[PDB]
Amino acid sequence: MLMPRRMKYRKQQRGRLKGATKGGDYVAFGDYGLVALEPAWITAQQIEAARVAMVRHFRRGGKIFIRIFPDKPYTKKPLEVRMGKGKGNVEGYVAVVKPGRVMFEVAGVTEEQAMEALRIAGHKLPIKTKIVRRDAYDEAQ
Amino acid sequence: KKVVAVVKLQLPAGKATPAPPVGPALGQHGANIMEFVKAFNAATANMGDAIVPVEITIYADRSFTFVTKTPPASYLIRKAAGLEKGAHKPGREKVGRITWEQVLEIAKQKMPDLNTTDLEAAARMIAGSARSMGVEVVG
Amino acid sequence: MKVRASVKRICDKCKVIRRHGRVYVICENPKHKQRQG
Amino acid sequence: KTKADQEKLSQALARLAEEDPTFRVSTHPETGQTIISGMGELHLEIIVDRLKREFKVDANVGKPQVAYRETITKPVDVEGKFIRQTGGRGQYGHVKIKVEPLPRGSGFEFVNAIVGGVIPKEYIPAVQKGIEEAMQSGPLIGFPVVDIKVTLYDGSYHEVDSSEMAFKIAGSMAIKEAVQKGDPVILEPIMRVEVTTPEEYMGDVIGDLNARRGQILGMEPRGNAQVIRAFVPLAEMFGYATDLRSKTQGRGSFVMFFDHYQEVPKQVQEKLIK
RNA sequence: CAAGUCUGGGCUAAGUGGUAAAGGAUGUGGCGCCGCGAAGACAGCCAGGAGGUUGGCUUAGAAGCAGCCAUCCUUUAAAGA
Repeated sequence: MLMPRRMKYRKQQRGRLKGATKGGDYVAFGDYGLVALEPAWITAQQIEAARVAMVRHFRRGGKIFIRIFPDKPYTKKPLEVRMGKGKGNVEGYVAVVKPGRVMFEVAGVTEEQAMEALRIAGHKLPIKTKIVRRDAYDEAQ
Repeated sequence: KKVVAVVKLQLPAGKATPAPPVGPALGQHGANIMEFVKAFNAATANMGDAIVPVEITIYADRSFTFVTKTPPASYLIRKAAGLEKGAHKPGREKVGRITWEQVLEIAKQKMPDLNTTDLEAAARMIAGSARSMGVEVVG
Repeated sequence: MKVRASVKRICDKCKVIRRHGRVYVICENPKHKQRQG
Repeated sequence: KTKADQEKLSQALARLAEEDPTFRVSTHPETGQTIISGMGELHLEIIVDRLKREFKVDANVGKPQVAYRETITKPVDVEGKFIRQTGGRGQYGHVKIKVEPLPRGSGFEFVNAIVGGVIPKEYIPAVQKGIEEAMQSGPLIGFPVVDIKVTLYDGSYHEVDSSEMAFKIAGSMAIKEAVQKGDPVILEPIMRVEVTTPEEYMGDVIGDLNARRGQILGMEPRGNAQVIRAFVPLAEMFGYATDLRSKTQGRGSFVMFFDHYQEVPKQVQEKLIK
């Protein structure tokens, strides 16, 4: 799992997921990448579950680059409780993902293998995904 | 009164006991299973070991026949390098070796078996069997 | 592998048929005999 | 069943063993249960009718048990203390040992590793009868903890407090913990088998044997037949008669002999903790 | 149920229309780029489909065909360790 070690605020507000990405919409590291097609909230577990299966799939493989990072506390009031009384405690964390965002990317591996691993990752995620290569990701400084 | 044959056994050098696969498969041969450990180990008393392929053919009169080839291409190549085993992983690991001539000497040993009638080709089949067991060829 | 919601090709000898508005998938191993549903 | 029927059964064989010496009755000398030697399913079966009916005994019919053994992986060394100074028979015993696993089929070995004699002469036999004792009930389930070497390489004592017996405990304490500590491992019985079979049925023969936790060792043919040698676990070995004669329509025969003991695949570790 | 069963061009064959997702599919139209092209291509027929060599390691045994590597030679019109 992954998560902030410290934090100014234990809880923060919802907010809303829009288009664009702000950044990380390009390669820059490995050789192949996986990108978000719909915006969403990936939970750590969601991520983790992949990153596992990612590695799993290709015994003795390259380096796997998780380009995203959760940091939005997930709130939730307990079960069987009415409204009010303050906010809700944390549940987990999630990373606000938006389309065009390069979520993960592998480096050093046969295409046959990259095209596979990434494929499976997409299955542990909630959102539809694309695999991009490396053409014009040249200069995005 | 069994049926006929072009039996393609593969018996090593010396070990000629009626025990299978020389019993079931030469049980329809009438095969003098003992007129081998003498007529064999006579010719291969030279060599010593190394398997020696053999084709014992039966007929109806219930007699046998058999011609033998050469010892594995991989044989002469183990002793010509202080080897026994290949190199487990051919290629990356050399354990011993054979020169441009030592290979051209073994193609002589098995040239009346392969197919080509040179050495420029024949030798190649041995230099090929080099990396088959990770035994780089000296040049 | 008969009825399902994800019918695919489980080995080269398989073939994605579609008789009758229904995508069937047939092979030599009666195990791969599918059909989407 | 209840000890009541344990009697009807006695007579059962007491007359059935005269009326048919083609069996043999044996009370497993290590663990009550009695084995009923038969010569084929049907055989034991039809006895189960008569012996249960014409004798109205109604007992149990499951299967033989397996002579397991306990032991350990990593070697350990712990303190064996005992001391109880209140006022007199002080009861004072204390030793430290060297436990080290030994190859599966090593046996039992102690080590009198004491220098000048911080551990008196007269007290060792009892320190061993102690250790030797405790090896009885395994740490896991309770079976002969075997295949280890023990080393007594220290231990003090008391002038007036120690006792022959006090050490038997101390020592039976140091052992009762070395085993617990060095991660126990459930050893089990392996057999030697040789099916005599026409290489006709062979094909499945070996398969069958493979999917029985067993691992082959060879098949140097005989006559029209062919013999197969290999090891297997008694648990995954039962009722082999009507299993072999199956894959062979009767043309199949086997033998069996004991050999060694060997660890269980962990999957079989937690299996046995029942 | 008042006013075009109006006109030109295109699609859809489930009544989709006539309310649902991941995930599936030689659905059906339509664009694209890029290879082979009659010294004979695609399907196609009958053919041959080899010898070193059961490559070497490993294994009970692996011989093209568990699995690690390795993938050269060969006689050729061509046949893969």
